[PDB]
Amino acid sequence: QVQLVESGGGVVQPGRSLRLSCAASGFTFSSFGMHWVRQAPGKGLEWVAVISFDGSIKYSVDSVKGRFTISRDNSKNTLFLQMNSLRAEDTAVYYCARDRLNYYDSSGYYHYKYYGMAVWGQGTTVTVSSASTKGPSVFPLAPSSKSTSGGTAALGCLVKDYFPEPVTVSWNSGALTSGVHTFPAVLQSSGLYSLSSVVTVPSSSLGTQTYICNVNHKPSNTKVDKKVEPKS
Amino acid sequence: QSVLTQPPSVSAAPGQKVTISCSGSSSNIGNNYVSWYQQLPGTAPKLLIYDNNKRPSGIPDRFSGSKSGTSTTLGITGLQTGDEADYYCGTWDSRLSAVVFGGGTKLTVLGQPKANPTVTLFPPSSEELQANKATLVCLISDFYPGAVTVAWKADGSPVKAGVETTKPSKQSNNKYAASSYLSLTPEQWKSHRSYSCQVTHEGSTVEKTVAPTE
Repeated sequence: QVQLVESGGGVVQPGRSLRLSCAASGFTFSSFGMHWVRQAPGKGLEWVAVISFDGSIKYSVDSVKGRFTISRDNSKNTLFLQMNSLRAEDTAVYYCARDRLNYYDSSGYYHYKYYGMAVWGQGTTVTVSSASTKGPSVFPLAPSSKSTSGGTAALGCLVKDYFPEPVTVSWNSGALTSGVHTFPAVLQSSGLYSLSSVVTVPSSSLGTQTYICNVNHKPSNTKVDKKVEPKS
Repeated sequence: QSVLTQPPSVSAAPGQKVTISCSGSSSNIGNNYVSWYQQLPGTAPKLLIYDNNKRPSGIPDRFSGSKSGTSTTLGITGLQTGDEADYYCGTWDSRLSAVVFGGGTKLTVLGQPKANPTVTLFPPSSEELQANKATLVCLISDFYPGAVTVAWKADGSPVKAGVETTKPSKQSNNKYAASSYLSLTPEQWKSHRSYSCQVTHEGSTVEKTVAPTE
């Protein structure tokens, strides 16, 4: 039952503020130094701040100074991160972690030991975005010399700026299945998604065969059909 | 631009051993204790090693740490598929007065032969240019292990602004795919002669190029 549980995260708009909590249980919270660490999806760990057992000593990364404050309330087994003036660069999962133990030994001598981040919470998601329901803009990815190699040419549909997931894509109403690769969406810093769907086809068929991507976005109740052909 | 340097990925077969190096300077690794963390997919990091080479309880002796000067190494022997994870080194930096992490290393336990990525690079469509926007789309598929590094260039110079790249994920054929997008204005698109997507995978690099004049 040693446990750290973060809360207070969620969706906020740029410029707004948020107060994270980390509740500690199963150990004597007031004996330990504590950190906040964050991680944007698909990116590395980024340390945010640390605070001594008693609250008197703090350090934090330069990029959050003037905006974020680490504090704690030992009477309530709680660590806080006040985050003001949030930007898109602050979108991340936020973890708290336990580090330095402070104790008195059996003879009454003060001792302490850094353990690194030895106990972690499960994280709380912070999303700094004004995104809301939006259907995609669909643009052709035309086959060309550069998307071609020998008898095989790739063509596709660029599906831009939608929210939320998911989008589904078929080609020629699902008649064309072979060589269809619909790529996972990118989550942009704005909070909107984009994806591409590509099909590989015979180079010799480019003049003859019509290719149409069918883009379905149920959340916005939008459907787009777009013929994709070589560019003059 | 992580203060500590790790390789973006390493791999070996089940039963084999691997090392992951982490490199820094005298202000961090040189004079401070290193810890290592394991991060399984979707989970919080777990402490593997602290004080350069100690294991917390519940960490098997397959994991080890060592240190030499301004570098440290995590060793993993007897590789199991359950060891597939992202691995991070961390330490205090005395110059910054901050905790600093390496950029992470993806550890793949090889379950199939290594495969090279196919890269395709599409320029902005004239239709998109009519919407006053311009997206270059770099598509990367059929690779294994599931780690690539993508770099974009404009007339040979590095460009970092306006790049968005996905995390690789599995296709139905069990290889990986990813994509990278470069967002430009129509003006900056038309003003250079060449844009490039450079994909690095397991030592090999493929670079594709497009130009407004095409």
